[PDB]
Amino acid sequence: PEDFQQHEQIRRKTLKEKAIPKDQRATTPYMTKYERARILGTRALQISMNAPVFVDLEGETDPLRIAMKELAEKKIPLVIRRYLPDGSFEDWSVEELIVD
Amino acid sequence: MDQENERNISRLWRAFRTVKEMVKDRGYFITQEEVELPLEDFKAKYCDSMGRPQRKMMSFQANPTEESISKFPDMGSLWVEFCDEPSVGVKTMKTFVIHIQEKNFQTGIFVYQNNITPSAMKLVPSIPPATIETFNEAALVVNITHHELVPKHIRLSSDEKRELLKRYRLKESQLPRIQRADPVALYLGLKRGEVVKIIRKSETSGRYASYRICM
Amino acid sequence: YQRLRHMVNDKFQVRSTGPVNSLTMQPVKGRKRHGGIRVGEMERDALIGHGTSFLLQ
Repeated sequence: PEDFQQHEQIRRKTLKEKAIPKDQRATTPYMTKYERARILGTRALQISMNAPVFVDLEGETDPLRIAMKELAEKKIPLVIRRYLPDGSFEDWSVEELIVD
Repeated sequence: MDQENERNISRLWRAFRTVKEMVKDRGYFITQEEVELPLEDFKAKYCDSMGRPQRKMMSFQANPTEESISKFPDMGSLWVEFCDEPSVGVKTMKTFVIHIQEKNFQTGIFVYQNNITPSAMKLVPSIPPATIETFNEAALVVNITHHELVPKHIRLSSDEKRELLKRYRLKESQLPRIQRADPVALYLGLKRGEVVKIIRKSETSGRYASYRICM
Repeated sequence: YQRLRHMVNDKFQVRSTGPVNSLTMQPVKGRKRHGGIRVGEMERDALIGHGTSFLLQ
């Protein structure tokens, strides 16, 4: 009980130390080809597990095409945790990232 | 009439050129006039009437430039020594080691002729914080940093290194390496930990800045 | 014209979920045995190449 509180404090301290604040973030404002691929795949996976959809799927049966529609209207509720070689990260939302 | 002497006068002058270029490249006050000294001016100032060069006369003192102290404040005076004896002994080397310590010199370049005694070579890292660097005059005939394939290597300050390790979130060793005994590393007189900035011409991007850590 | 004796589609196979070896628990070798198609080191390299980590997975 006492040894866990210290372990949790260290875990959350290291997390905060690695997190790059919204202002200090310096990566590409563009969503990488890889980011788009995973977002569309993961959101499709969520859609197939009866997750609340934020778009009107006009006769759409493919979850990926639904995930594609949600991306077009920037309604995908996901965040990209961009890691750097030291372990530090930049949290970028799907909404704010520029898509070609 | 000159059998082989004429060739040796030019080879020694060319080695003296490279040493002056090296001393200037490190950040010591050496004028462009002294570097661009012709063979005829060398013969009149450093060679006798008989036509023989006196290497003990070639030795000189170098002080850091105003620009070098504002980047490296712990950079001290430098002493260059051209040994007139073809084979450097344990007794001749001992006199040079004491010469640095007494005059409060921070760095000492020793240009030897043919070879150095294995016993004398042990006296080189025997007097810290003062550093001793040995160079063969035959290897100094041509400057390696003047070669088209050797880019501009610039030694970075403890602050410049600190900044580079921050921008890329790097650890000293996590960087590309340059050996402590690498020809250019020996030229600039690199110590372990010192980061060198390499401006290399690419046939894709043109001028490109890369870096290497001396270990 | 001459008709060559070979029937080129002799190695024609399809596997969804067939038998596996006890040690590796991986699809067993053998077209007629409902065996698996090997994804070798070069195909592994190609899937790393596209940066397509879920296809490799």
